[PDB]
Amino acid sequence: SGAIYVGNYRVVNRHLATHNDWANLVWEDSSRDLLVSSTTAQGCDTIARCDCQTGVYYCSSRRKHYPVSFSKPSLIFVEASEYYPARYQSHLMLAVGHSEPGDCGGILRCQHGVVGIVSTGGNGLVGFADVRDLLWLDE
Ligand SMILES: CSc1ncncc1CC(=O)N1CCC[C@H](C(N)=O)C1
Ligand SMILES: [Zn+2]
Repeated sequence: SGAIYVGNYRVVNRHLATHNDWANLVWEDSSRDLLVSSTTAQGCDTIARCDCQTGVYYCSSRRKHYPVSFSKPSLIFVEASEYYPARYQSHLMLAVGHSEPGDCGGILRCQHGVVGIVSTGGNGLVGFADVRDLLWLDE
């Protein structure tokens, strides 16, 4: 679990969005596993606007942060799960690192701010949904 809180927006994994997220929907994209909802309180986070390919992510299944080298955002095949059919997920970045079900929502940060959130994983890989192209989160 986990979310990004920026300005009057909350960014979550679309597959983990609550009834309240859907009732306050701003934008969602099943191909990216992202959903953004509106909030009344001002957020705590800032978003990176960069091309970093290294950073640090929070891994809730280890209660620890780990450094990662990750690929540029791209279209990646993701196997069927209870949440989605087998499909290509867009704007996804892969890295070698631990992840297990329950870790989605962990934040990836570089020196510039928030890069994205954990969205996929398996067998020593971890995949992050990029948010750096969503320029409207800042205004
Ligand atoms: C950190 S998630 C994880 N980690 C390790 N092993 C399995 C997983 C589970 C996983 O990859 N998915 C299930 C939930 C929907 C995800 C999606 N974005 O389509 C795909
Ligand atoms: Zn950066």
